Amino acid sequence: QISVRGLAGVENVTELKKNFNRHLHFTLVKDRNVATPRDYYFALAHTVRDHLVGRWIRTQQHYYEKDPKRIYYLSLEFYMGRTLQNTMVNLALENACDEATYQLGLDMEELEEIEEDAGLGNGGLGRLAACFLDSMATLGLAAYGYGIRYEFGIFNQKICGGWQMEEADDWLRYGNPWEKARPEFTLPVHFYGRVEHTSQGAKWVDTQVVLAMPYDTPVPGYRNNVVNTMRLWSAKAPNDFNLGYIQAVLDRNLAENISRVLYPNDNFFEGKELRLKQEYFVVAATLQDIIRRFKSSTNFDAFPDKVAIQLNDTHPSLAIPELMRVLVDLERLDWDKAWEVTVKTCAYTNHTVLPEALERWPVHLLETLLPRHLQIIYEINQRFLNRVAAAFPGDVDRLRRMSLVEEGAVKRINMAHLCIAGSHAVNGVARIHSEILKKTIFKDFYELEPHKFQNKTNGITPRRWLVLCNPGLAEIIAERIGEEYISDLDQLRKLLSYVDDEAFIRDVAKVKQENKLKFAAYLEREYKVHINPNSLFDVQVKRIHEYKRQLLNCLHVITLYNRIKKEPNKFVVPRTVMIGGKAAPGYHMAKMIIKLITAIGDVVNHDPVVGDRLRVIFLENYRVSLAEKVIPAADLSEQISTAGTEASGTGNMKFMLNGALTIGTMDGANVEMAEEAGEENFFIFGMRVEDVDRLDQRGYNAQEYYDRIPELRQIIEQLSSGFFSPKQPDLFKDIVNMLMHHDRFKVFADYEEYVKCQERVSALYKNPREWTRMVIRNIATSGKFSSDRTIAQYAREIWGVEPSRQRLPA
Ligand SMILES: OC[C@H]1O[C@@H](n2cc(-c3ccc4ccccc4c3)nn2)[C@H](O)[C@@H](O)[C@@H]1O
Repeated sequence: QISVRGLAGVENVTELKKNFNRHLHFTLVKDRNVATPRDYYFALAHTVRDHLVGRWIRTQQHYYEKDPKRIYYLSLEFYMGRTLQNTMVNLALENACDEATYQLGLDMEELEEIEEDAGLGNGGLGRLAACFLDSMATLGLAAYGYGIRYEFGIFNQKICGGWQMEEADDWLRYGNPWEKARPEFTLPVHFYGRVEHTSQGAKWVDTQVVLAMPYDTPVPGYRNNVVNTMRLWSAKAPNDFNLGYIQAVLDRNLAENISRVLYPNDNFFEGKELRLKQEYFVVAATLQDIIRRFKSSTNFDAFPDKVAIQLNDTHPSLAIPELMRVLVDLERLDWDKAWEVTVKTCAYTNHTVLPEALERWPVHLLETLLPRHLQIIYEINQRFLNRVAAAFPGDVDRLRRMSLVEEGAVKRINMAHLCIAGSHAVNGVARIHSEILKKTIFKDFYELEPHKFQNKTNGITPRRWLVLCNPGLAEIIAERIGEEYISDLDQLRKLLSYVDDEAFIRDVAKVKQENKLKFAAYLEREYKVHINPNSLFDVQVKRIHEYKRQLLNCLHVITLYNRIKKEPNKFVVPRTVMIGGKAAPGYHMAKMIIKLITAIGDVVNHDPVVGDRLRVIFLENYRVSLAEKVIPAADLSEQISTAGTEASGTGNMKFMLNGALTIGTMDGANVEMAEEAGEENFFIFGMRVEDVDRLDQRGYNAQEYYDRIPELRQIIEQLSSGFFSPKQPDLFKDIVNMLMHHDRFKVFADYEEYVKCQERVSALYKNPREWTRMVIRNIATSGKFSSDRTIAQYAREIWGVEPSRQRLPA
């Protein structure tokens, strides 16, 4: 059908068809007479999977012979989404499979919709890990993703009476064709127990044992025949566990609960024992696997030359004292040498500056669960603080500020401090974020060891986030500049010479309209809701949080509604406002925000005077597969976090690559995006970081804004009096109270500029030609935000390895 989707050769199509029929018969034990769409999906998945295995075995063989430095990316989250189409794209199989299935009388796009998302993450941090795995394979690095195979991923979100309801994400119900269980490589993990001191050092004894069973999933590079591995650990009880009889067998569930469920919190720390167990489980099993592989190449001096461990936030921070434990207690290395190895091996990436998101574990928890690790942490702390004292003599407050141990009612360990101490590199995820780290929360550490601190601006994979989800746009780009940009996104700059090209302008606008029509149809077919495809698609999709300010968006929506009600027969640019994302189950305010959005929709969508000029839709169950649908359809991307709160954002980059314009604050990666495209081509508004600081020093008074802005006053009065909740007039009292008396994120402070900026958006949208020309300038300068660039920087500046675009033999 289209160029970028590969060749459909006679030989390939014939071979695909027969292997599809083989799997249906032998693997699924079905015939065409009883087969369902689901059976057809699985036959296709198995057929494509077969094409991976040869490459997978030969890639891993290649690494064994060449013995390169290995990269271990440790994360508690891998937000993978669907795998079928991604695999076809990276193997150049999409058109061939499309043809093969067509000839069998099947629609492949229908089959693709059957696959469950692998939802083993919450949002941005989990998705970054997934994009990173794709780029590492594409860049030919010997890289392994290590995590937990959760039985239940992020919950499925249902909306009932405007409220979020959670249901279990039973993603393994029908099986996972992409994983391979590896029970032969099962490893033991220890918990509890006590420490004994002997003449021959410390020993950790009387422990409870949980088995870690690995499951391997292939990670194909883009058309380079490289297939890397994501290894996810599953918890298993040992066979003598608790071994009246029946109860002892039933009690095995206690051990196996470790890998049962993903903690559903975005940017928020919950200090529960089960979570700590998950963190150690992944770390202990992973490190044994690493050391085993290293020994199969005595001398640990070469360890940092052959191993890099990247910590995705502090969640796997126990890798630091666990590596020390192994080197000191088991390999019998002296402390100083073990520490040198550890530091040179580990690197740490921070993803937030919000105080409530920082991991601070109660000492009493670590004392019971991991008694030896606590001892090691204390020793790390003592030695680190002796270094601080020597560098800054007499500075007693610096000592208490920098300590890994926090004093108070309950003593806690600051895991971020642990990570900085035990890593050779610490990075933030966008330039402004990395600067904030050096200037504020890690200032003391930057003063002691400035060389450790780096920036690595985030990126997204252009495979999933352009070629896969937006083939129409990928194709029109390929028509002009070729296909090489797919693995070299900087080449999109060549599109600047097409900004006054009348054919290209028409094609860019055509692709967007097609995307909007397709998405408008999706909403009717699957959710029975009517939208106008000619309206401006105004979208804010991401996890619900106060810092992300979905509430500011809400205020604008109501402002637009109130202005229409005031002057009904005045022309306004029609908008479809779409807001989606999940709230953490215990996050009350976020659940209230969802209810507000739906409540506004209930008033706005049924007002006859409004017509089809304004629609407010809550996008249910936002997840990777839904992102792939809505992002290509968007006209306006809402990136409106209070300056200084969104470390980077990655959703922003997805919208930029797919032809939406951005309205946003100068926060996270928005700053670099505007810098790349030109500020004239971005809708920037609101306080900068410096303005927020000035407001904090003076004291933020929300009443001031309420008093001086009549349009804002009206909205607050509407919310208070029960305009949006007639049956329950006080339903939104918590929201109003928060806004008026304890708003950490200064919603009112940016309201006027936001509304003004939104008017400028509507003005430009009235001129289709100039809207599209600005879009082209955005797409053309989005190259920096490829995760290929990001990973190349980690490789060269942190891991000390060279990326390669060279093919492995097929
Ligand atoms: O770096 C990738 C993205 O990471 C996002 N993020 C951060 C987190 C996060 C931070 C701290 C946590 C602490 C405990 C549990 C979960 C956590 C998640 N989840 N997502 C950040 O919010 C976003 O700015 C960034 O683009």
